[PDB]
Amino acid sequence: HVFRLKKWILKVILQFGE
Repeated sequence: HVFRLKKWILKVILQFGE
């Protein structure tokens, strides 16, 4: 499911997304 974008790189993008 495309919500795997949690776990996978990290996102990483999520870590840099604020």
